Amino acid sequence: DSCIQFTRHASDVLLNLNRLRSRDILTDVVIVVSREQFRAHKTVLMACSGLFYSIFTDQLKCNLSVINLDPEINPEGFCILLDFMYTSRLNLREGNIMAVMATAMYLQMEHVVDTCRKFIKASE
Amino acid sequence: DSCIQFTRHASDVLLNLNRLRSRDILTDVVIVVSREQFRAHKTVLMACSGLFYSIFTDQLKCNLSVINLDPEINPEGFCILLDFMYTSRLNLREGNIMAVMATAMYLQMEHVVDTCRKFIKASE
Amino acid sequence: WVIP
Amino acid sequence: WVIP
Ligand SMILES: O=C1Cc2cc(Nc3ncnc(Cl)c3Cl)ccc2N1
Ligand SMILES: O=C1Cc2cc(Nc3ncnc(Cl)c3Cl)ccc2N1
Ligand SMILES: [Cl-]
Ligand SMILES: [Cl-]
Repeated sequence: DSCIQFTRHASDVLLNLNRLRSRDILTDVVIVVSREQFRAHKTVLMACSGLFYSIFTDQLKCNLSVINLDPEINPEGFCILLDFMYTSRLNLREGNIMAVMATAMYLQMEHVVDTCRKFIKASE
Repeated sequence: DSCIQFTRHASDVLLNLNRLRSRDILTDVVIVVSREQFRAHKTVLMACSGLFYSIFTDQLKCNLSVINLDPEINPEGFCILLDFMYTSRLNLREGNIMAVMATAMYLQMEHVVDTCRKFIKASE
Repeated sequence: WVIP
Repeated sequence: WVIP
């Protein structure tokens, strides 16, 4: 086509989706990770995660307002990944890298899994 | 903070939100523009438009499944802007620029209004 | 704005 | 991935 493109548009959309999440506006699901609860937008979760994409395209699960993750999932690892989904920024640290990589593998977030593997390999 | 950032994350999220729109997955509103209907996600519309942000933060309108736009709004102009919201690409042409600018002004999409004004000024 |  |  002969379209023009606004370079900062995708980043501006994601920034506003994060502002809606912070103010709890039009969040339509709560993700339960052991004792912890995280409110989010189903569309953003699906857009970022192979696991959520599979869950919310399922004809029965698409209608659930609560999703319980596997008990082995670490709430902090989930929190870091949820923040990444809404910001593009990953808070990866020596103290959380193992939990973040395990959560990214479960959530099917291949680019996160890739950077965790590389950061771990460098420390060996 | 000490975060790392994935450069293509925002663009990848927007690409997946557009794929969900094309397959009509978790769309929660229909925008009526005269005889034409457009299905979309309320969160994306709010993230892109000052008008939709005001509409869906309203305690009564947030729950509506149908929104009717002003009869002066051109369906093609709306279609071009809806495509821009989901892709960052604006199909701006001599034949549609006046309708696109008028629709962007109504929808409160200031960056689109700005490029339309500049493209019009250059043709004068 | 750019030519993509 | 980059340092933002
Ligand atoms: O590593 C990842 C990140 C990811 C996201 C999604 N999401 C979607 N993919 C295709 N079309 C649609 Cl409509 C969506 Cl929402 C699926 C798989 C994976 N894997
Ligand atoms: O030109 C534009 C594009 C636009 C988007 C929005 N959206 C939001 N703004 C602030 N926080 C939130 Cl939560 C959202 Cl969704 C509001 C005004 C405007 N004007
Ligand atoms: Cl990822
Ligand atoms: Cl805009």
